[PDB]
Amino acid sequence: NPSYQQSPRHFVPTGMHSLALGTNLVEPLHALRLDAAGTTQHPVGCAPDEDMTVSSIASRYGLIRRVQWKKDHAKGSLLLQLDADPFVEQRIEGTNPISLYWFAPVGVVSSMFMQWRGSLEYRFDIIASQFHTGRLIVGYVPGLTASLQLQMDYMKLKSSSYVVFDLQESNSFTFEVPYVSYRPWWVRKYGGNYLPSSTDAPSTLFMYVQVPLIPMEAVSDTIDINVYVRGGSSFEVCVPVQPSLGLNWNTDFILRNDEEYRAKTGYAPYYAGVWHSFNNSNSLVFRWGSASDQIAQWPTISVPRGELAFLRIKDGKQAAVGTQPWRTMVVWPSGHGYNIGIPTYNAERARQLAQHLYGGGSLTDEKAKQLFVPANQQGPGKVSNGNPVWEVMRAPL
Amino acid sequence: EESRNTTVLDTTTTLQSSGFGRAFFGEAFNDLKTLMRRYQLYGQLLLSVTTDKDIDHCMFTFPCLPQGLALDIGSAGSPHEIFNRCRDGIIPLIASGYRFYRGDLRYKIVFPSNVNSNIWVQHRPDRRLEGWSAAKIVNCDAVSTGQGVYNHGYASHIQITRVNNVIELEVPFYNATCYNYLQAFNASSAASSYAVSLGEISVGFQATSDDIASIVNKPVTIYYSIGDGMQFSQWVGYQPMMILDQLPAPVV
Amino acid sequence: EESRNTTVLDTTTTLQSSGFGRAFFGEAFNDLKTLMRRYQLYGQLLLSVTTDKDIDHCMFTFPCLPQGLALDIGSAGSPHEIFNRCRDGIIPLIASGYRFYRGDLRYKIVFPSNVNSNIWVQHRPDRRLEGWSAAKIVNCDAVSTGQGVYNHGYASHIQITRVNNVIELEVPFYNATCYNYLQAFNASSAASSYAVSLGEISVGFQATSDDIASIVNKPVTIYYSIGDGMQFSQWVGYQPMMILDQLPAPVV
Amino acid sequence: MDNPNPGPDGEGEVELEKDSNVVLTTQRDPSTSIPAPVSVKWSRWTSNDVVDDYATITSRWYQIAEFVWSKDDPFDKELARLILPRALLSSIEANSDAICDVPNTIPFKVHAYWRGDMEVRVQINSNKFQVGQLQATWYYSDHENLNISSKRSVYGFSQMDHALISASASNEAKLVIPFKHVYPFLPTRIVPDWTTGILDMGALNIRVIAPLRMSATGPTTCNVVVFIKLNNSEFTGTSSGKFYASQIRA
Repeated sequence: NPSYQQSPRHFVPTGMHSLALGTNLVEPLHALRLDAAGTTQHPVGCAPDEDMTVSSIASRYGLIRRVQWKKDHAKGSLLLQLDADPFVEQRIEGTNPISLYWFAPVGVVSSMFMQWRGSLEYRFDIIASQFHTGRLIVGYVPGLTASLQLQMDYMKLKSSSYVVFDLQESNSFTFEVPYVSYRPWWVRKYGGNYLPSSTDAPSTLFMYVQVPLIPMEAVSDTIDINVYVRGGSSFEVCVPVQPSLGLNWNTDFILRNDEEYRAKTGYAPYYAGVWHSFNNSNSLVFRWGSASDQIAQWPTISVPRGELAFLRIKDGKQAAVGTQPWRTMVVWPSGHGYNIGIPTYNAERARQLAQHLYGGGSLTDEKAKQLFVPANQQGPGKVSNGNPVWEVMRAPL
Repeated sequence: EESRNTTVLDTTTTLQSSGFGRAFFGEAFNDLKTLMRRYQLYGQLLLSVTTDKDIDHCMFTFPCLPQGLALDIGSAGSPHEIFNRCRDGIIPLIASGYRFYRGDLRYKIVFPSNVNSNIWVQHRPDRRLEGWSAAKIVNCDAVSTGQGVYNHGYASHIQITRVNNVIELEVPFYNATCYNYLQAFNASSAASSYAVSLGEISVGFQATSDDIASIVNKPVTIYYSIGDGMQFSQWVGYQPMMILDQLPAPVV
Repeated sequence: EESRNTTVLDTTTTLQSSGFGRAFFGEAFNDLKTLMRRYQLYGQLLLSVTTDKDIDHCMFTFPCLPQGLALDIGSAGSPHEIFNRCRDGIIPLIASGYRFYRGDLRYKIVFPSNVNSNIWVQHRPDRRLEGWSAAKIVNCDAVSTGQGVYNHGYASHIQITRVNNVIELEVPFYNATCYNYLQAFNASSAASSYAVSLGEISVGFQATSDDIASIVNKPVTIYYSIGDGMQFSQWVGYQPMMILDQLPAPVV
Repeated sequence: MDNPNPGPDGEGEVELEKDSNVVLTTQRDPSTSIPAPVSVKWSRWTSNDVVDDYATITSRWYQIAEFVWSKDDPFDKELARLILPRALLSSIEANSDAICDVPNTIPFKVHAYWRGDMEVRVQINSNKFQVGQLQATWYYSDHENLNISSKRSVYGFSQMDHALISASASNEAKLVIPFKHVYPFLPTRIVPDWTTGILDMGALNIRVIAPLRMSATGPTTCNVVVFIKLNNSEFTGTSSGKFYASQIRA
């Protein structure tokens, strides 16, 4: 035991390893693995065929639009004008309140990233018999603000970059959309649910019919045209942020309308029960926990002067169980700085107590204390299912 | 074919490659795997004691899979605002794009601060996930099977909340499979049920019921990331998305 | 021209160079960049819960820029004495001298001691600063957009207040720009708004509302420094100064 | 080039594809689409018991589905969500005769477990003046994925690699389908750990990308037929055929 008298290192604690970092950085762990040198392995038939990469995903077409193309489209006719950003779109005509959308793989892999740049590629499969013949422009106009999105026609389109194509025998091509913008990268068209900071697209694609289709009588008047999107050779994305897209695995959504009334967050589930600071434990009040001084707090009801209010739950199944389900309540300040909720037998007693408390009365008053539910009614004391909504009954005083 | 390109109509003069931000920000974002390892919120809960728990009872148990837990908006009265609003995430969004996976996960559970009590964490490779329903965090009730209690053989670890209240993990790949399912799972084969979750982690406090009252309705957020060894396999196209900025406003 | 010198009328015999204190104090002060990295007070606040916050809600959000936040003396009744008295600082004073910048920032937020609760910190490169007004720390209210909540993709970090209550940061340069604006900003172009802030950091406690009462009106001071990689560009002369010792006395 | 000279023979060359004792022809180049790299044999890891591919009979081409594709079918309209190892058996049994009758499928009657690459050709005979386009897409273990009912649409299969069958060209769609499943072997009957979802690798499905279009007096129907080779297979675990149960009706 030589003594080690020299001064100790002086380090600063932190509670946690970095969450953001994810590359050139060893990240220590409490492995639940047995061997400490063990690591997952891939037997030769279990080998990972797919090299996950933004480019390996971006370089896959997904059908994104399906133009119809009738014979009687005159030479000027528009077929589509989808924006020249990866977030090209095809809404599903669903019954859902919040409609789902198809995306190109580039349109999903690029939603995860704040910024993108480089060429896109729209393959066009002009589905036709070789006996169909026609010609169509597939132009690209840099710098079109949405007000200029209209006023377009194929002839203004010809002024800027475009590509004529001749449907005859070969019936497919692949226009490669240019990246023209003043910004070296380009910001996401959408965003995490936050409308400002949603820049619109750099430029717009167009596809007018330069020479109208001229079918034989024995073949169809109409030709389908599929528009596929693919990340180009130079397509690339940088900053990772919140995806602007969510999976359809669960399309439930919950509006936070303030009109319905409910206990403050973290104070539910609650059950009727005794509490020593209120009526000396003689009378019921909601509680979010068995321990002392754990009464549920409640939002202050907005009562205009000269009126009164008392609660009634929308669903009697979710009310906390006493001797009877507690569908009725009167919310009043406890004098401890928070609004306790006082369960009552019925809408009538609740209305009466409400008449008292807004009537210049107080909790200590005998006329009120008669209206409070006695402790013996506590019963099993089952908790309310979650944090159930309370409709606010209102009456003139 | 899908990736065929019949006749390119090039207009572009060649654009400078940026190396995915390597030439600007100093860091490539090319490999999507290295982004997969940024940590993500995985689940979230308010602890809810029901039965008078002993030292051994697990407080909650959740299956541990890359796909992400079935999304839990929460009850209409008390939404978990992030999943309600910031739908799903990144890692599940990319897990959407492939059909099989074979790899580790990491977790880094963040326990509530006010509590002092010790916390154990089992991993349970044995357990089968039983359909996409009940692929969610579960608040275990009264003990009736071995599911509700600490178990001897299963790999485990015990954070001391007093020293640092965020146990960090490395759930390993233990399955008798080539590689597990990765989309949502409805369980066709009875033996398909072993083919999804890496295991079935269980967190549990060692508090006696007298002290367990401090713990009630204290948040316990959870994180996860795919753990380096992860390797998704077969490509599968994205199911329809739902744009987030288009979600309804709260309305005043 | 500005730096021209037509006809020097030297009287001086040459004075010994000191190397900017290198010959005395042992350290050069020549490079102003290395002084820029001494940390400075950046903002300051008393936490103010309004809505019944959930685990996910951000407690406050501020844009993160070298220019310094728009100076906040505070209300006439309750001044923040340092900005009231010690006007601005060093780093903003030198940020006054240049017109563009391109670099990192560091922060080292100092949370209140009495609170135990875990604390997360988002960085949000997406957000545009919207004019010099509302270039200040903001106490977010009820959730209505995604602005008010934790988000999945955005880079983040989570200090455990119990272990050490000062998260330290490295806000990086993510903009699709050559280099950002550096003076005060009134937003001419709509796309000029992406050309100022590095991002839009958001700090948020994970406390349930029952515990959030401990947190109210507890100070949260913030620091910043330019982070080594910073490089201001075009020279621009100083706007008029206001001498500090000449500021009025409190008057007994 | 550009010098047609049709004779009694007709004009073009006819490429073949012999296997065991079944040759079948396509005038057109197949639009091959291969979802995965070829499988490793994997009998090594899970079978002491005698293993043997039956190359001389399992690898023969044999029909599993055929269907009319009239102009009445709307844009996105499934024609056939074939399962594959099952449809090879389910179609035979649907045709009112036992699996034992058909040479391709006798080893399934016996061996408890199957593995191995599949081949699927989706031949068509649209007239040259018709306009339309099938896609043929293989989707691994579709049934396991409950949200597939939403994905199962042409926008959603066009993202993964898939064959295209233009009705103008009457193109034939080859489709190699190498084995990939969570478990290395597929059982051919009820087995101790699973019963339901027997011998179900996944599903071929042939959504329409463009409905047939034609002159009002033109040829309405367009028949399609789907052969399936079962090549680099291997069977293991010999077992009595009385245990075998008829495949689920689908």
